[PDB]
Parts: sequence; C-alpha cells; structure tokens
Amino acid sequence: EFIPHIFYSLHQIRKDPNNLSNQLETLTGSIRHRLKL
Amino acid sequence: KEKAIPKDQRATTPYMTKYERARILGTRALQISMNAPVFVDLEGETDPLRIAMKELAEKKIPLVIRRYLPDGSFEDWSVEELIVDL
Amino acid sequence: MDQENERNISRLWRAFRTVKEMVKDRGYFITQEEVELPLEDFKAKYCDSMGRPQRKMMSFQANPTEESISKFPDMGSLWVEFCDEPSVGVKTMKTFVIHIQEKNFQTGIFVYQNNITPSAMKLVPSIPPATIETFNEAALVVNITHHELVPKHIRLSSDEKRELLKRYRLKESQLPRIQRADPVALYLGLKRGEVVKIIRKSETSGRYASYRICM
Amino acid sequence: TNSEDKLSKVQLYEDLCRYEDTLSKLV
Amino acid sequence: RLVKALEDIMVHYDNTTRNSLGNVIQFIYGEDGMDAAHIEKQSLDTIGGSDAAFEKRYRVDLLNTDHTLDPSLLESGSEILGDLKLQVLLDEEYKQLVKDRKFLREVFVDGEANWPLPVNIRRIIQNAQQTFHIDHTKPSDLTIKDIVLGVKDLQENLLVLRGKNEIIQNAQRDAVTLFCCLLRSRLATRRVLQEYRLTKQAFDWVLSNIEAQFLRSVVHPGEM
Repeated sequence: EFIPHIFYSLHQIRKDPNNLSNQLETLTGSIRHRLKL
Repeated sequence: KEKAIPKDQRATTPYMTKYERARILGTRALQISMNAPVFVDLEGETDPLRIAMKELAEKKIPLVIRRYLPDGSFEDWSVEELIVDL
Repeated sequence: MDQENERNISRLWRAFRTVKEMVKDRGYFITQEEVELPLEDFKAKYCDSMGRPQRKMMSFQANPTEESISKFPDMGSLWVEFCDEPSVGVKTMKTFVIHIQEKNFQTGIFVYQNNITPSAMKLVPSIPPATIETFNEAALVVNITHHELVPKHIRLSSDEKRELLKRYRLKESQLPRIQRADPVALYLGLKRGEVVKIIRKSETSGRYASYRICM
Repeated sequence: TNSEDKLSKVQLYEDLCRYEDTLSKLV
Repeated sequence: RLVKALEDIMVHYDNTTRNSLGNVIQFIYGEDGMDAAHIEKQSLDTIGGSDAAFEKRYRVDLLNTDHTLDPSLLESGSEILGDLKLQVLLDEEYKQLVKDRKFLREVFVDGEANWPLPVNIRRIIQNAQQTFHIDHTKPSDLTIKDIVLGVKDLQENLLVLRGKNEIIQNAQRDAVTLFCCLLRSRLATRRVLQEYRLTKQAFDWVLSNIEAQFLRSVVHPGEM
C-alpha cells in the first residue's frame, strides 16, 4: 500500500513545515520512495 | 577421434591467454605477409601486424585453437568464441 | 611406595590412553568416558594389592561402528593384548598367534615392553589374511596425531579412489607418495596401495586438501 | 507494441504521469 | 643448482601443477590459482578488535532501540522498522560473520590481519564515491534485500575451477574461502549505509567492477 502513506506524509508536511530541514528531507525521500514503488 | 571432447563437456577457461593471443597474431601476420586474402576493410595500413590486430578486433580470424590435456585428450575452441580482454 | 612404581604406572596409563585413542581413530567404537578414565580408577581396577600393574587383564576386543562398516564392508573386529614379560619369547608369540587365529580375528595389536626375539617375529606374516602389528611401549606414551604440525588425515574407500583417479585423469604412479614406516601410516595402519587425504591450513586460501598414496 | 498504446489511451495513466511530474516539481 | 632442479614445472589446463613425467606437484598452483602480480596487501577487519567494537560495527537490529538504523540514512527507514523477514536476513548475516571470526582466528593464531589477496576493494569503493559525486548529506535509495542478495550473488559468480562433479566444487570453494571472507567483511549492510553512503547505481558499479577485476587475476595456463 502506498496511498494512505502518501496521504499521511502529505499531511504532516502541510501541518508542520517548522520541522528542521532534516525531517523535511527525510520525509520527502520517503514520498519519493513510495511513488518510486 | 576418441580423444576429442564433446562441446557440451568443455571444462576449460572461456578466456584466451596472452600466449594464445601472441601465437594467433604471429600466425596471422605471417600469412598476411605471404599474400593471403584479408577479411576486413583495410584503411591505409601497410603493416601485417596491424591488419592482424584489426581482424582480431572484429573477430574475423578463421582459426581454431586445440588445447592439450595432460592425459592426451584435447579441446577445440574457435577464435571467434574466445573472450579477449582489452 | 618407591617413586619408580608410580612413574611406571603413570607411563603405562598414558600408553593405555594413547592406544585407546588410536583404536578410536581407526574407525572403531569407543566411548568418550572410557578415553577420559582418571588414573585413580585405573589404579583401583588394574593394580593388585601390591600395586603391580596387571597388564594381562587389559586385553580387549573392539568392533567397528555402523559408519565404518558402511564405508568399509570388509572391516572386522580387532583384538589388543599386552605382554608382561620384559622380552617376548617364541612360545608367547605362538600362543598369541594361535589365540588370534582361533578367534578368527582379522587384525591384532601386540604391545611389548622392551624387546622381541627374532624367532618370535618370524611368525608375524605367517597368518593371512590376518595382520599382526607391534608397538613398542616407549613410543606410545605421547599421541603423535595431537601435535600442532600434524594435519588431519583421512582414509579413502575404493569408490572414492576410483572417482578421484578418473576426475583428475591420473595413473596411481603420479600422485605424491607416503612410506609404510611413516609414523602416521603406522597409526592409521595403512597397507600398500591405499590413498590418504590431507586437510591443511593455508595463508592463501584458508583450507587446502592434498592426497597421497601408500607405497 | 500495441499494449503500451492501449495503456496510454486510458485517462488514469496520464493521471499518474502528471502526478509524478507534480511531485518532481515539488521535490 | 636451484634453476636446474625446478626447470620443468608448468601450469596445465587442468589447473594442476605437474612435471615432464606427469606427476602432480600441487593440485592447484599456490592453493588458490592466482597470478603472483595481481596480489596486494589487504587487512581482514573481522579478526582484530574486542567483542564490543565488533558488535557495534557489524550488528544491526530492527527491534531493539540499542542497535537500530537511523532513519535519516535509509530512504525507506521509517517503514522497514519492525519488519520480520529483514531481521531474519540480518541474523543470518551476523551468524555468518561470527563463524568467519572463529575460522579466521583458527587459521592465524597470531591474530595478524594484513595478508596479500587479489582485488583492492578500498580503491574500487573510493572510485565509486569519486565518480558519482555521492553526497553523504542525503538519504540513499538502497534496500536491505538488494544489498544482501547482491553480495551473495557476487560470491556465487567467482570462478577459478569449472568442473561439474562434487570434487571440483569442493576444491573451488576451498580456493575462494578467504576472499569470500574479506568480501563479506567489507560489504556489510551497516558499513554500506553508514560509512560509504553508496546509492543503487554506485553499488551495482562496485559489484560489477569487483567481479571483472577478480576474473582477470587467475593464472594463465602455460606459465613456466
């Protein structure tokens, strides 16, 4: 399953941009992983 | 003809040694220098060794290497099917 | 209790343990507890009231395991007997030979203390297909196979010998050879024309296997 | 060879395509 | 006297070493069948070091907080945590490393680590890092399955002897044992993801280059 994970990661992006760049980069990598699969 | 090994039961390396390479180049250079037909598109070369290398590059030398096992049997490998490192 | 008594007792116990190790290594069935018998039990059993070592009660018969029989169908029972006399006479050797023959044993081990008369050893090869092998007591105190420089040897069956000989495409006179008087050959009891495999360590590949033939 | 032509004919293929493009722009 | 004694010894096409009469002197030249000019000094990292350093360096655990992978290293670090097959694979790998440590300490009782061997793996990895401009500050897109299976397959594709009966198989594994030990030592999962930070492209390049450089180190039949 990639759909709910994409949804959720999307929402903690749009909820907390104030996270340090580390979390943003890691989470974007996670979304790139899910759409790659 | 009992010595010859069937093609399926060939258990020698599929790469060609430096000794086989030198022997093949020497034989081909001699044959070219004795006015043998050339199988490739010669382009401005006048040295039999270089034409031998050129023919080797496109894998067009029509020779076969026979490899002698210690007991006396032998294994036949065409020059076309031998992998040459570069 | 003079010191020489317990010195000789300890050396004899050492030789007994070494002989048991050898018999186990020849493919026979020997328990680990029997190999590790402490010297106190040895003194309790194989010594009289005066502490004299009663060698004559140590003779025993051993039989091959299931695995050895499967690998070597021809292998049979073995008998081992000690001799009390400082020198073995002709009559004692004849009695031992007759005992082995009537027991119909394929091989026997005769351990002597100091010396054997030439007429006694005249009878050694006179009982085919039985084999008689002698081991001087002073040479069995320490197990040779337990040294660091001695690699591990294994014996090969007829089928394994044939398969190796075919696969390497060889005739038996081109393999490396090992003599009969070689101590490990006596230990394993190799006859003429038998192939022994060697496993060894190597700086370049870790493990390496060689082969040799008994000539 | 006609398989990919048939696959490109249905809209949701284009949908996944520009969805991938949009995430590429976002990253 | 020396040269006259040894003048008639030659590597044959059976890979054995014999003489003019045909008697076998060695069943393999050098016991690994390698050319003497394709061999450099390399260090086996499994032998030395205390048990704590070994455990920290090579052990990875997806269920215990002590020995987890930091999710900033692996691109899929978030989802993999808590899985079951992955930890089974990692456990098999760690058991293999433990057995390798035992065996290597059995061979070299002095505890020395530097021995001559073929293929300089350090230079191959450094070339992979230099060529692809790998940035360590970003997550990598590798997969534990891919790393483990790739290393095992590369071991499966190292050949010096090409027989078909069991004898030649045993001889070939005996030949390539120590090199497989070094290869397992350098390409461990934690070392790849945490020390090198290789991507998928660089990993494939390294595996292909290692296989190619190994296959060109065997000794050529006919050498005196």
